[PDB]
Amino acid sequence: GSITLRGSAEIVAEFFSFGINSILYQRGIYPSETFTRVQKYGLTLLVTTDLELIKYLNNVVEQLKDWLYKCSVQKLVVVISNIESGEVLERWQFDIECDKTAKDDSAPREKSQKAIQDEIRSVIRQITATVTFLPLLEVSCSFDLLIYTDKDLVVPEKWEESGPQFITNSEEVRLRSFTTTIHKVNSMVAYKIPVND
Amino acid sequence: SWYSYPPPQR
Repeated sequence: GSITLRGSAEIVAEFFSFGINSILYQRGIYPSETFTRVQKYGLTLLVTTDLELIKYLNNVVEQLKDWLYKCSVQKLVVVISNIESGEVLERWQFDIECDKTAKDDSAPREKSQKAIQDEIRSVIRQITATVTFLPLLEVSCSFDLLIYTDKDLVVPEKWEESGPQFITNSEEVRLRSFTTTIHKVNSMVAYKIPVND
Repeated sequence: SWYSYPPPQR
């Protein structure tokens, strides 16, 4: 095979799925008895075997490739709001860059794993890290997956074309970023800012 | 142009 994006999409796919899954544990989108802690990217990260979720991310990952990789994927935002009665409280936003000028394609294997390990290391850690930094939390919140494209993005009932909603009042804190000639992944999470009045 | 993905239901 003479693929190109598939390579980056491979890491980017497992990267998002790993970083995302970890988010749910770090956040509390479902019972902890459903996830498994593993050592991927050379470091320890947790994962989940949730079928429903796996089915949610399956469609996302499947189309992420078809709909996103076939239209350029640049950034990703995640809106997490307490379903019980807390509105938007946590919003996990990560940047995704697929293919960064490489018309050559004359280099055996074009994918950075080491630099990846570092990012993914901080990505899995930053999620879990901030949580510990938070004063306890675990609400049956709802999920909102956001995707950032470039050209005209055509969506039916699957997604909602927008994004600027930028929550109502939350602070965004940078955690880490990485840019390679084959792809670039950024990491920054935001949560509801206290002191409303 | 970014997307918005809705959550589950029940």
